[PDB]
Amino acid sequence: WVVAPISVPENGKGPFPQRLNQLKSNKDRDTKIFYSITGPGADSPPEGVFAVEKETGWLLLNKPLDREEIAKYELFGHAVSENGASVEDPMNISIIVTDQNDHKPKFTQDTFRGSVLEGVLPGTSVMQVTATDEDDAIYTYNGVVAYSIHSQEPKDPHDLMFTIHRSTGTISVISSGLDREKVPEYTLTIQATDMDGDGSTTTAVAVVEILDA
Amino acid sequence: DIQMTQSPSSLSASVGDRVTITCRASQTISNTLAWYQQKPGKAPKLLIYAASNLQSGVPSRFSGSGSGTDFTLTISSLQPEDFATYYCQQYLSWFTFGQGTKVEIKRTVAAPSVFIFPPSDEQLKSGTASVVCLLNNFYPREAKVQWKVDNALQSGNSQESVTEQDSKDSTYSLSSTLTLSKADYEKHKVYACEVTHQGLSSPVTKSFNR
Amino acid sequence: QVQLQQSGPGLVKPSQTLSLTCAISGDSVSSQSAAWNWIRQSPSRGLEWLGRIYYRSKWYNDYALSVKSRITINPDTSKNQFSLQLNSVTPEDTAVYYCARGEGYGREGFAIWGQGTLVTVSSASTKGPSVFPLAPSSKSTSGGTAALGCLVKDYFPEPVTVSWNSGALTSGVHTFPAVLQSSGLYSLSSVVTVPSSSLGTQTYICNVNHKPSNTKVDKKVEPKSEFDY
Ligand SMILES: [Ca+2]
Ligand SMILES: [Ca+2]
Ligand SMILES: [Ca+2]
Repeated sequence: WVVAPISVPENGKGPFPQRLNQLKSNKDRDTKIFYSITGPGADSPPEGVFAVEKETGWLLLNKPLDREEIAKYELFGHAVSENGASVEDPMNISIIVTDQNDHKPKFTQDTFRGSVLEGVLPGTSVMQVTATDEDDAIYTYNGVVAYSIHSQEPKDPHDLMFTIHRSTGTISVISSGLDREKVPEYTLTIQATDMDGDGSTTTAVAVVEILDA
Repeated sequence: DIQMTQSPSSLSASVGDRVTITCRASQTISNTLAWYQQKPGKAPKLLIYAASNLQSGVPSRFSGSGSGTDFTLTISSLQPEDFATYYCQQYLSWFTFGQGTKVEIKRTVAAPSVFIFPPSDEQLKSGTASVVCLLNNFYPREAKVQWKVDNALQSGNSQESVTEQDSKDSTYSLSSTLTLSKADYEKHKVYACEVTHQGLSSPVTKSFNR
Repeated sequence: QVQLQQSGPGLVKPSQTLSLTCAISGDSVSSQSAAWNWIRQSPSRGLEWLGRIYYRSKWYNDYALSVKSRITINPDTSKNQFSLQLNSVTPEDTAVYYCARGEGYGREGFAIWGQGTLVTVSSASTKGPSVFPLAPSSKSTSGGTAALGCLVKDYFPEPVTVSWNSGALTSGVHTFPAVLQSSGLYSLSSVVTVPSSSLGTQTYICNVNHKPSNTKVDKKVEPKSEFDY
C-alpha cells in the first residue's frame, strides 16, 4: 500500500469521471476493504475534483484541471475494514497537473522606444524588448518565447540593418551605415513566438531614433 | 458523467401495499445515493441519502438499500400521501438524477364516458374549427383516441391532454382536439371520435353530422 | 427553519439572458457548513444540476459542464441571497428552475429547496385567450348527467386560471393541462359534468383569467336553442 505520483495534463476532456489509479490494500486477501480520500480537492476546498470508488479503490478525476489555477494536489487515501477499523496508515496521494499551451506570449508594451548613434559598428546594443508567457518554461516549451524581426521601415540602405537576440530580446546593429539626415527613425515590426518559435505569435513595435554623431 | 436509470417508469398500487422502486447507476457509486419524493407543482423532497439513511422527519415506512450500481427504495405500507414521483440521485461525481418512477393509485378498470363537441358558431366565424372529444373518468390511463372525418382516419391534426388521477375516484380524463380551418371543416359531414380502452369490449365511436 | 424564496422573470426571449434570485431566511449565504445550488427540471431532460457556490476561506463555484460557458452564480451577502444568470437562452432552457441548499458540499443530498420558477423561452408576444363554449348536447349526456365546458384558445404565456360560477362550482370539474400549438400559443379545455335535470334552472359560466395579458372573460355555457333561431 503505496502510490506513485499521478500526472495529469491540464484541459483534459475525460470522459468524466476519469479513472486515475487503483488504491489497493494487501489486507484485502482476508477481508473486504473500504477506501476513502481526504484533502484539498477531495473533501475540502476545492471540493469534489477527485473522488474514490469505496468498494474498488479506483481514484477518479471529476473535471478538467488548470495548471495556472492549481498545479499540484496532495490528498490522503484511507483503507478501512467493515468493522470500521483502519487496515493501513494514511497514504499520500500527489497529483501533478502538467502544462498545455493555453497562454499566448504578451509584449510588456505595444510600442518600445529606443535609440542608437549614427556612427555605430555592427554588434552594438540598441534596446531590449520584453514579452512574457504564463505557461511553463521549465518542463516545457509552452512558456518559452523566441524573439524575431518581421519587418523594417524604411528599407534604406537595406532591409537587414538590425537583429534581435532570440531569447533575450536585445536589439543590435548588424550593418554599419546609419545617418540621422538620411533616415532618422526606424519602425521595426517585432515578434514573440511561444513554443520557442513553433507556437503563437504576438506583434509589437520597436521605434529606433537615429541620434546625430 | 454518471447516468441514473429508474425502473419501472410508473407503477400502480393500493393503500397498505409494499412498494419497491429500483435505480441503476451507469458505473459503481457505492453508497453515494439520495432518494426524493416530488408532488405535482412542488419541489422534490429528500427522503434518503447515503443509500439507506432516513432524512430527519421522514416516516419510517421509507427505506433505502443497495450498493454499487443497484439501488432500491421501499415503502412498506403505502399511505394516501405517498402517491407521487420518486427520484434517485448520485453524488459521487457531481450530481445527476434518474428520470423518476410515478407511484399511482390502483383501482378497478373503468371504461371512459365518451362525449363529442362540435366547434362553436362563434369560433367558426373566426375561421377555425376545434372539435373536442372528451373521455371522462376512466381507469387505467392507457387509451387510444382516433379521429375519423367521413370515415377517413386523421393524422397530425389533433392534440391530446390528460388530467392527473382524480383525488376522489382515482380516474383519468382526456380531451382530444381536432383542429381544422373553417374551409376544410365545411367540406365534410361526419366527425367521429373512436375510443379504444381496456374497459370497452369493442371500440366506441362518438360522432355528429355538421 | 431555513427557507428559500425565489424571484425573477419567467419569460425570456431566445438569445437573451435569464436572471433569477434566491432569498435565504434562517441561514447565511456565507455559511461555512452549506453550498448553494441551482437545479432545473424540464419534461424532456428531467432534473439537472446547474451549479453551486460555497464560502469557506473565500468564495468557490462549480458549474455543470453543459452550461459552464453561459452560467453565473453570484452571492449577495448584504441581501443574504444568490443569483442565477444564464446567457444566450434557447427553447432547450425552458424548465422549472429551483435553488437548493446542500448540507456541507452537497454530499448528503439537497434537503432545502425554493418554490420553483417556471421559465419559458419563446419569441411569442403576450396574448389573451379567446374563450368558446363547449355547449351541452345529446352528444354530451348519459344517465342523469350532462358534460359542458369552455375552450380557452390561443394565449401566451402560461398560466390561465379557470373557475366555474365564480368558484362556487368545483365538483365534476376537469381543467386539462395546456398544449403548445404549432403557432407558439397555448390552448386548454375546462369541462364540467352537471345534473342534466339542472340545465334550465342553473346557469353555468366559466371564469377565465390570464394575468400576463390582464384578460378576464366570463362565458355563459348553455344548450343551443332546439329550433335554429
Ligand atoms: Ca490553464
Ligand atoms: Ca504559451
Ligand atoms: Ca498552461
